[PDB]
Amino acid sequence: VVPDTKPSGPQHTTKPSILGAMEIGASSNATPESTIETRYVYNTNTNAEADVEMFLGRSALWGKVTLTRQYAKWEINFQEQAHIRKKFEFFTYLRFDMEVTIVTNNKGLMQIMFVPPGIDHPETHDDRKWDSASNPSVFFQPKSGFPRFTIPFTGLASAYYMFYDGYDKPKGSDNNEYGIAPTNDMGLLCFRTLDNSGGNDVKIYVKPKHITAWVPRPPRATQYTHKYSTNYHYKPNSSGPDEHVLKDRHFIKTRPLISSA
Amino acid sequence: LHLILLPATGNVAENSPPGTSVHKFSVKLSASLSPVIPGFPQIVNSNPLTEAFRVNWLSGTYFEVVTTGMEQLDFETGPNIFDLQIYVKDEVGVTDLQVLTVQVTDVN
Amino acid sequence: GLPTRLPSGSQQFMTTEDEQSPNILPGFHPSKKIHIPGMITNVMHMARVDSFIPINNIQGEVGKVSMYYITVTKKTVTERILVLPLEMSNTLFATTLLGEVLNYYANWSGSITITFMCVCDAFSTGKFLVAYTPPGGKLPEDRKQAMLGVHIIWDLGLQSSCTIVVPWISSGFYRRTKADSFTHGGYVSLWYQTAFVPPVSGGTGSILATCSACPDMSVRMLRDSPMMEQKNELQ
Amino acid sequence: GLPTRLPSGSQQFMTTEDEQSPNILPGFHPSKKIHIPGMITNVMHMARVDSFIPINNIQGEVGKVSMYYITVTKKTVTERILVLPLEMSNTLFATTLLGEVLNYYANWSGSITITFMCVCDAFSTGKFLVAYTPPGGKLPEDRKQAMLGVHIIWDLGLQSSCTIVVPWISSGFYRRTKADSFTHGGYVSLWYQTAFVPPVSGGTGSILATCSACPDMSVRMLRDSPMMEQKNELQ
Amino acid sequence: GLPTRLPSGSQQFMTTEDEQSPNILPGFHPSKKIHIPGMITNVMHMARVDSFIPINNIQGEVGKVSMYYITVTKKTVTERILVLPLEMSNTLFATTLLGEVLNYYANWSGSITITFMCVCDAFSTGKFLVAYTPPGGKLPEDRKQAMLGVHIIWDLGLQSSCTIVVPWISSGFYRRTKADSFTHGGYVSLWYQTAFVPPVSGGTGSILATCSACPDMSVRMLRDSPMMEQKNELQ
Amino acid sequence: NINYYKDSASSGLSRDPSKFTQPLV
Amino acid sequence: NINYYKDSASSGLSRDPSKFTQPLV
Amino acid sequence: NINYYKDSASSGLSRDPSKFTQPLV
Ligand SMILES: [Ca+2]
Ligand SMILES: [Ca+2]
Repeated sequence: VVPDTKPSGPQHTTKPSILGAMEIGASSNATPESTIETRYVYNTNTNAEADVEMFLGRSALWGKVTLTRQYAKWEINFQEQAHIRKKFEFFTYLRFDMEVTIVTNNKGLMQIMFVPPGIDHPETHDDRKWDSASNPSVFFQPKSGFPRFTIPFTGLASAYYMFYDGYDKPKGSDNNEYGIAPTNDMGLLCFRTLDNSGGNDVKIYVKPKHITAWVPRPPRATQYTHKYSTNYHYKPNSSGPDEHVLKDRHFIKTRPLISSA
Repeated sequence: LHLILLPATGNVAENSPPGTSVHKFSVKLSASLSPVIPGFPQIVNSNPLTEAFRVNWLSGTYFEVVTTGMEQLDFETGPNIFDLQIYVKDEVGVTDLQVLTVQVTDVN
Repeated sequence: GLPTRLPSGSQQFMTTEDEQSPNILPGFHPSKKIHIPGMITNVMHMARVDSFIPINNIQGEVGKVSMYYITVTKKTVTERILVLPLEMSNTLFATTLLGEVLNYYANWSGSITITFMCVCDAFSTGKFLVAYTPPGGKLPEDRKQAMLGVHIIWDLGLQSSCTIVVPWISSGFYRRTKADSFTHGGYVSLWYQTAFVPPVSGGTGSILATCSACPDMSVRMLRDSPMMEQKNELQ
Repeated sequence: GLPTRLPSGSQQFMTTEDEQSPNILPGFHPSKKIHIPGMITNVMHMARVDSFIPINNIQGEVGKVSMYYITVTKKTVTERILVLPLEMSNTLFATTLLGEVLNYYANWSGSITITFMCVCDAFSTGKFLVAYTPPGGKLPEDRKQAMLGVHIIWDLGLQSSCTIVVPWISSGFYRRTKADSFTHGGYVSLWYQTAFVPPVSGGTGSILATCSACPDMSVRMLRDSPMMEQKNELQ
Repeated sequence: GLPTRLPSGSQQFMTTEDEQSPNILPGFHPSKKIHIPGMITNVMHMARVDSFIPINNIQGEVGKVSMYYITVTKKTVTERILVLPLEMSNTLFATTLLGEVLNYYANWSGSITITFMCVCDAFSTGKFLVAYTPPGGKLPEDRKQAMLGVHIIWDLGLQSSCTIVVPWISSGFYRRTKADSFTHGGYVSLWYQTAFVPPVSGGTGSILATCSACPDMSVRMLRDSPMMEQKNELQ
Repeated sequence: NINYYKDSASSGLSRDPSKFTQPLV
Repeated sequence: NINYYKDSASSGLSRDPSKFTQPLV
Repeated sequence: NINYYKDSASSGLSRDPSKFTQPLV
């Protein structure tokens, strides 16, 4: 729980507990007992909805797909949806197991195949690579139940990179890849239907659990433009001859006059 | 009286022409609708000292700070940052002094 | 068999529920956990860090670094220099660390630290009155109306910063993040106490401000943030 | 009855899950288990056996036994004789026992043993430098650039074989089986240290190579193998 | 797995059942519980408070304050002044606190307190007979037929109020709220015992009445109330 | 009495007249 | 607190400020 | 660890290199 308010009477001190210095890079220790005369207040309030396990462990939508010809394909990434991407980019390194719930409006018999990295995924339904001996696969009927499975921490590191300031190739290379694109791939999920009846919309709701967040970062103050790319200059119109202008898409609102709000 | 958009920063190019624009501001008329005295808003002080920032009057209650070219902005020598203070004052008289920090860019 | 029943709320997929799930890839040994410096366990520890309030968000200065400071001068009469309305949905607070953490939560309860720093030369001095009008009170528009609230008076010399602890004064136990008239937080106003006297006649100072959370600050009801949009598809 | 709930992932058939199933044919007594020699409990014990690398896979020698050896001779200058890129998806390693075990797993972590044997007569001698360039380094193309890495120098006499332990040098904790540029394993290169001197002027030697796993080698993320295809139906 | 069975009444949503449900918003800390005066744990404690019977509900006085009292005078012969039929569905009782609590329940069992107060000047005196005819008996229409039941005789002076305890006299263990002929509760009738003698010839007094529950009163079979309607949609 | 969801709000239904009927001094 | 799948990853959700706000020497 | 079907075949998955890699005398 949060600390209680301590009582404080009138104080005439020579060491001020309210004159600090912003330049030292340390935040203030100032409580309300320094500035005013407080009373005792029993504070039973908690921040148990603000820890990383409760802040991030909520089952956000990570990706949408649409079955075109009884087939969908989604590579596992938190990068297509901006609301979970902002919450992950609060931090630099995140180590989490993830449970994956599939919400499909298809009626019939579906198959998910978690293709691990390094092999060819099935390029269609009725493909031969759906018949696999070792690729973990999930058969389910979407009526009477949603499927759910935990993918553990598959990292090649102690944590996932939310941000990477590096490249996968040395200096002389030409197809260099900035960012977190080469550092980790969580496989992909290949969807197919063995029936035909219902709809085509497949939603993938992924919940991070057993989370360990490692370096805090500023929350993003601009809308995302691409994925794996951290850009924020939105190029809105490609056709018309205002093409090379770039919107900013930030959230800082303006007030008409300071000292009047 | 209030000076709209002044606590602010303007930007002039280095070799700017006499008559260029360096900030556009306004004045809200204090809910009595008493207009500005026509010699005003002025520039009382500058931070190092400065001419060639003369406040002009655009169409309406909107004004503008304009280099008149009585002093040349030379960034390779000094000074490169000025803090002019703009002094609106109306007919009944309730003054408002507000600062325009003017920087000089480097044309190269 | 053993008589069971499936009451309402059994075959439902709630996103925020806590359930166990079958481990795909069994026998998977994760990579080992090393000591990485800086581990954060609670996002309130991000909210408790001093972060600069964009106190000059006017329509020219946004998009520039000069929206984080206001410019003060030597005046004769006392002027209201700056007003921060104590709202976590106001763009002054909601773009900081404290505000962008507290904008995820529908309620908040605690005290705010607001630290003002004056960047000027070593000869400029000044006294400022930083007043917090409690909720229910009008914005003061006079220093005699502002000194009746929670205020501090800070001198300028040998250290540029001073912290006003905006205390937790409220009727209810929690204050709403999106500010309304029922749970409004009040206002913080910066005044000239005696002046700002620089070593020249037209000299200036640049007052910044940072905000953070006190240790007794709490949040609840985690919600979406209004500080994030998505209008296009990220491809 | 007793209140139960069926959360998500209950009526799902995952292939890699571990569940109990009703025994069809109850009362069935299986035939007795006798001691058959050679029982294998872990496929890494298959991966730890020395198996010949097809070091001469060029477009004429594949499909023949002569793809398992290269031919060396007496040269004046030092030449790079053989390069094995340390990839478990390269056809040099992926067709061995170690590589066809490790191609079932998406990641691997450990050390490689590579043992070179020179088949020649009892009078041919020679010294070879077998260098392992660590990851991030270019393929050497000079012996002075190759001797700066993990190398061994082996003489030829009274025993034909010598083992270079390719050590586990990597940034991450696991290396990807399908080789990319982020987790590449480096290169193993065979050089002439002093020569290969046979008892005649045009004499030759035949260098083979075997690879295996060290005891500290681990694998994870069992996947399909790319070393198996099915294009027709087996009837 | 473990053999279970889902008997009838498992996948049903009964409104009045008692089940556990998954907490949406987990980690939510509610606001603290303070001591608010007057906490009510049982709606019978609302039913046990004296509340005025509208004893003059005739077609002119309803909608007015003058439906809560009747006017008495000096008469020669004894007249039946007031009849309250002991029904919790009668509009006399059903609009009180006791009756609007007991109209939520299909059965009730206990004793009624009925307290009559005469508002007049300090010189008006009078004696009244307040008789309770038990169930099965006709409404008396004579004081000699009314004094054979459960009655009290109250004088007027120095205190204006007097309570008749309508006792629990019934064949069954519970009486129906909507009154029928099988479980009717009987009648309460107010008579002149000797007169009402005011200090003038045409003087008057104003008799009110309140009703409440005795401590031994019980209710069961919670149902809808007939004292509430909804014909339009509340927007 | 088992709490199947490990929460206090997730439970079922939980379990003096004289503040009324005699609020005297 | 039962683990119904006999795995550590298969479980539910699991459970000092001064490294920030005062990172001094 | 319960056996829900009372059979040994009905259960789930159950649980030295030197016979290879050194089969010498
Ligand atoms: Ca120049
Ligand atoms: Ca220049």
